[PDB]
Amino acid sequence: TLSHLVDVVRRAHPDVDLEGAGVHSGQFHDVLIARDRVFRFPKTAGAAAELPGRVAVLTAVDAVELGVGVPVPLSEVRDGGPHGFLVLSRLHGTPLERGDATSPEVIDVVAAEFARVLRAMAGADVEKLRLVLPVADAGRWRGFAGRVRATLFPLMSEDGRARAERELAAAVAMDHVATGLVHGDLGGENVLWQQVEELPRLTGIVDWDEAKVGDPAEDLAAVGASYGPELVERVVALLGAGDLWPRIRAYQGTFALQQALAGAEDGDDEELEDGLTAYRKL
Repeated sequence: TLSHLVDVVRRAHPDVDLEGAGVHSGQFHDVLIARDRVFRFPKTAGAAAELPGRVAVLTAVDAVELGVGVPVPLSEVRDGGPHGFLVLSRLHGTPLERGDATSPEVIDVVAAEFARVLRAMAGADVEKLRLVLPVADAGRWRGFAGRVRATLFPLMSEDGRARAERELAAAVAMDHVATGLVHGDLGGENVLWQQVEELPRLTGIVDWDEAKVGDPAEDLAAVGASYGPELVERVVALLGAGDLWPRIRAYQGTFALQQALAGAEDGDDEELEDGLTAYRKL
């Protein structure tokens, strides 16, 4: 097929060199990663409704004015190829390694790069975002707990189950907050940085698949898990978000179960095993 998809790209985008071009497939989508450009090709008539969804999410997030790049639709969605395609900008930069992020001469700059984005996200017009983006569901953690018990509890030690029930409970116990833009997966791999005159600059954020109107504590939890307490304390201090700590820890206590449940539901055995290590001694 990919020579057809390449045929579609060469026909629509004659300039694009597919020699040494990234390729990421699936049951859902083929993606050609060119130099300046990404091409998403749905595989079924159903997955094609993703394309306007991706446009609408990226357009709404762009309209918030985060102060950092997000992928831009470079074309309209087109009905070329079997089920249509979308051309997005490619953002440049690299994830910050935890040791680079936390050096004493950069940790203040890194904290403020996270803070200025998170502040703009927390301050988004949620009345506008709610017409386009998903909204955090108040029942979300009760549902998640049901699935973790159905799917993962059998594979656990008794101690594993006791530990999981406490972590699931801290999440179910949170009152519902839907006051801001939430990226929803703001681990370090999704945040791109460049050295700008010898100091880190947060230049782009990618992978807006889980974006929603939600709780700003959820993205602080992810920053904390990727970079550790020294960085997230500085981000929280700068934002004046010290009231959020109990919610931040409740999100973080769910990250291994989130990983394990995803592993099971997605057939990724490494994620399932890695997620479950704290929940079985055997």
